[PDB]
Amino acid sequence: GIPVKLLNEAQGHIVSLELTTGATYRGKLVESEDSMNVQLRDVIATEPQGAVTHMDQIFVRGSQIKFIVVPDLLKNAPLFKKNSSRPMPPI
Amino acid sequence: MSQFIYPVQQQPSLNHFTDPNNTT
Amino acid sequence: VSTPELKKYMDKKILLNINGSRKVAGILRGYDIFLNVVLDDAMEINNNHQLGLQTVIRGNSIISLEALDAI
Amino acid sequence: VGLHFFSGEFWDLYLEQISSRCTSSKKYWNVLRKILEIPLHSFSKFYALWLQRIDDIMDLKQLSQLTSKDELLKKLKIDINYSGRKGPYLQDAKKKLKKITKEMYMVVQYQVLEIYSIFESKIYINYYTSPETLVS
Amino acid sequence: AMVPPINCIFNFLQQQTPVTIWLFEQIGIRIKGKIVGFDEFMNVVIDEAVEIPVEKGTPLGKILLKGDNITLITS
Amino acid sequence: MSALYFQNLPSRPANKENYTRLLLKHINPNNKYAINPSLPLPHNKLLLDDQMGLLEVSISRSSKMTNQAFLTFVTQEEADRFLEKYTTTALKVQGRKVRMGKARTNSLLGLSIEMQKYNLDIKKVLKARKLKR
Amino acid sequence: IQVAHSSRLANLIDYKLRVLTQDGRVYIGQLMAFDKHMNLVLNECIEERVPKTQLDKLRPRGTTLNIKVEKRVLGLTILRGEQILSTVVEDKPLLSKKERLVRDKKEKKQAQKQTKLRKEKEKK
Amino acid sequence: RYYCEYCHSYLTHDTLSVRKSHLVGKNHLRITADYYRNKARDIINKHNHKRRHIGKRGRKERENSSQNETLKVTCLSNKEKRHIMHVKKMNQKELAQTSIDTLKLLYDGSPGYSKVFVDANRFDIGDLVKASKLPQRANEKSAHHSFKQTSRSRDETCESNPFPRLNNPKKLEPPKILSQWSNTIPKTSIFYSVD
RNA sequence: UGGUAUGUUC
RNA sequence: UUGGGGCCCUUUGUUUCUUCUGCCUGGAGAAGUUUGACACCAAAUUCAAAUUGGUGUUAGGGGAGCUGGGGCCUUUCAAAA
RNA sequence: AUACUUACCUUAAGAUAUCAGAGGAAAGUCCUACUGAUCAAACAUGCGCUUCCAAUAGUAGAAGGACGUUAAGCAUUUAUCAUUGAACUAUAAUUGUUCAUUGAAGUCAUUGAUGCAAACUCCUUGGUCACACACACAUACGGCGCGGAAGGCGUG
Ligand SMILES: [Zn+2]
Repeated sequence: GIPVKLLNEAQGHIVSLELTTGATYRGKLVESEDSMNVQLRDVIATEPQGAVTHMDQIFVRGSQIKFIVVPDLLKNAPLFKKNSSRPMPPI
Repeated sequence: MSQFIYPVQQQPSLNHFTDPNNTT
Repeated sequence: VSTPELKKYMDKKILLNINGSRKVAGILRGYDIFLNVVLDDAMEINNNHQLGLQTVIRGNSIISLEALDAI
Repeated sequence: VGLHFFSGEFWDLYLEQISSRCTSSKKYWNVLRKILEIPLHSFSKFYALWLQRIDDIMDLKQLSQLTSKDELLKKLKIDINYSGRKGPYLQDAKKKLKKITKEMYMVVQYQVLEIYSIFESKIYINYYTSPETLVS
Repeated sequence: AMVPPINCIFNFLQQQTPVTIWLFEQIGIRIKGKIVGFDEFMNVVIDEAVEIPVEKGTPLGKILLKGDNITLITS
Repeated sequence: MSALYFQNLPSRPANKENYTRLLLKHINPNNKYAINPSLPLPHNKLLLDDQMGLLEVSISRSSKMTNQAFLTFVTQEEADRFLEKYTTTALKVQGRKVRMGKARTNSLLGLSIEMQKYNLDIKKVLKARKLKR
Repeated sequence: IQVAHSSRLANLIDYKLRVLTQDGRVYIGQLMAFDKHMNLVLNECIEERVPKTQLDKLRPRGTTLNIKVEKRVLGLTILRGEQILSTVVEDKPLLSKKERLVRDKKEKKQAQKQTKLRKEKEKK
Repeated sequence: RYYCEYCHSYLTHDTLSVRKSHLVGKNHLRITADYYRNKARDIINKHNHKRRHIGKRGRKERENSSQNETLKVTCLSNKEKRHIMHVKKMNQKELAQTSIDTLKLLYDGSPGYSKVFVDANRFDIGDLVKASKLPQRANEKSAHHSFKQTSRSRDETCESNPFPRLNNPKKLEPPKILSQWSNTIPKTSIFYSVD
């Protein structure tokens, strides 16, 4: 579906995601999956009561995500286009 | 061309007042 | 469905927070498609008491799994 | 450290933080008007930002971003509340503010070119090395 | 060589090595025992089970433990 | 019982309940009715709409008389005291100043207050049937 | 604002929503997309929450309550459907329904022209 | 199936290997770069008007405009505005790629220089620049570029470069001025500087 | 009977 | 066709449908309108041109015909009484 | 562009409104440019339907913002834990108080945070339309100018 594909558009760009525990993480999005598992790199990590640290990589299980904030240019991505026509797929 | 260029200026003709080396 | 992408974290020391409070650090030996993970020489960071020679963690209870090594 | 001759890189940091974070855009004018008077090594760049950022003004009310209302009416004879045909009145206003910027540039260019030509051309080492190093 | 967690639970079965099972918290007990058989869903049956509050706790004999609760299986 | 007459009001509020409440806010801000929306307004037929004398407003949609409206008050004196509140400074609803004066004809509800202080209704309805001619 | 009685979440593309989550937080933004799991994508959504200090002014007893609301700004976020609890509509779209129709017919024309071109180009 | 709206091309049944191979393809990557270059260009240069809601001017307004005068309007020709808007767009582009990097030039001999300014030895982005390089699969481009790479190590001490001034440095470059205002400068400098 | 990808030759 | 009055020109790349000529003592002239044209972006050959790959634009108003729908009136026909 | 070399792939099924009635290939199946009733969609088209659409007779106002200023506003409240030595109060192993030493962690802030409230400045948005400068109304108020926005309902 479109939202999971939008998360695939954001690979290599700084995203910020808040987990269900309350933690916030902002870092490059290295890899993402159809399950929403994400791996952030060079990540600045804010714990729920507010302490900030630096992590080299993190793998979060995507079940725990509340939201993800992607770069703002991606509203112009072509998967949002309503009227669109395909080139008649091959065999 | 570009909107930033190095400045260029004329020499002041070297008497004893405009000599930077003068010590007397 | 699809196995998680942890082929780069194998045989490296790793700290993951079980539930919301516990923090377990061990060497990752294997993983499942539910993100079950089995890591040798675990320890529960608080003094911190070792768990056992071989543990498995149900990935229902894992939130995040940052790696305390090179990758 | 803001009056340093090489402090242009600081003011770039401050202006990019203002232009990303602030929603109002009055703070950018109020910082850049101060930067316009400092005799920095890279003073022209901020004159070019002010000239472009004047050139993109699209109506009369934006000119209250630049300075105050009373200073425009009294010093430069521009009325922001001018109701009428506002096209050529705006072109006249932009010509007047580009002139007042030209005189301020001319002052700062004299300052910067004097400081460079006598003094800062001559200093080569700007950093501490070690207790055993000598200076020419 | 990788050991998947099915293989680790099956090795706990095959050597009868005694496990401590951490249930998830807000219940507040742990199950010590030995793993006799395990499910695809990680339900396990335990022979000579003891439950322990959080080492004086009660014995249970042989139980089927539903896998939705289990957090760690450690040895 | 003397109704004031208002010209130069805005004619775009439309619905009478919305028009009365918005006007009444511009009259006395932080009124009881104006600051609680979705209260019923009193209908007082032959309950003060507002204290300090205001009893009803009465507007019409008739294309002869759009902007004009008529506020009727409790007594003859409050009608003159209301002009006193302006003190030669013009009240403004929205962006337009409201010229105001006592009406050439007293309000019908004002006549009901003074008469109690139905044959009149017979006369008025016969007037209406004559004007239908 | 009045919303059509038979307006499902597929109709409400580009309206401005008011999404409510489990932790008591409201997300306000232009709706871009949705999914089977009901996980949205919101364009300019701004998070709001009631602080624990302001909260006891909501409890049942002045006339009107005034709640200072801690809001953060985030932009082009995707929410997760598991957390969503209910959605309400705040504002209509920018473009009118007629003007939206005009834009859609235009875009269909331009897309058909481009694939006709791409076909005839791959032939030569 | 999988369809890439950037590349406008269908492919067969997507496996993570096939799809991940496509997304790092070269043809795909230039087309995707072009797509977002065009969309950023559009959200800059979209030239579209707000609605103008025109109010009937009062008479008290319309007397005071009768006093002042008509004021002359300057309008360029077609060819003139073609040239001048090319020039203005070029100025905004080169003023956007301008960056101030003087402080890296000034500290070029200092004792801890390699660890802070090389940017490959930093402790925060040192690993990331290493990961960023490429697969570098075509080495023919690497042999075509016949420069030496000349990397700065982290192990430098201040023993190398004892006396920096022994012909090793060049003067600081003069401050750049605006080319449109280049007659603003004072004509002659104060002192007679040879060379 | 295919697709995407890769690099060489002309 | 010429003159007068009012309002508008921020239409800010001075009408924004495109190109070319052009304008404030003015609101104008020529050519064009979808398998086409025009604007712009990116590269590398070692400036420009060249090409390949992309993103857009091709509008607003009025009229004649031709045609879909409603309301009202006339005539004619049939069955409800 | 061709061609060649490899490397990676080459699939969850099923369906297209419902109910009833007549016909065709005793139970059910299938079908009918068949026929009723309901539903849904599109497109026309209407309702005395409902709400909303900004001064110029003036220098305003409405709606929403500010990740804006006054502002260190005004009022409260916060800034580690263990070990050892020394004085010390004391019903007291020395519970309280002060000074130094070793170890352990430690988001920045204290011009902060939190509570309250006000002024000011500025941004976006709108028919800044037409006819009017008018004595109305109890069945309470000709909803009897042209458009636009959004819904409600009805017909084809
Ligand atoms: Zn592609």
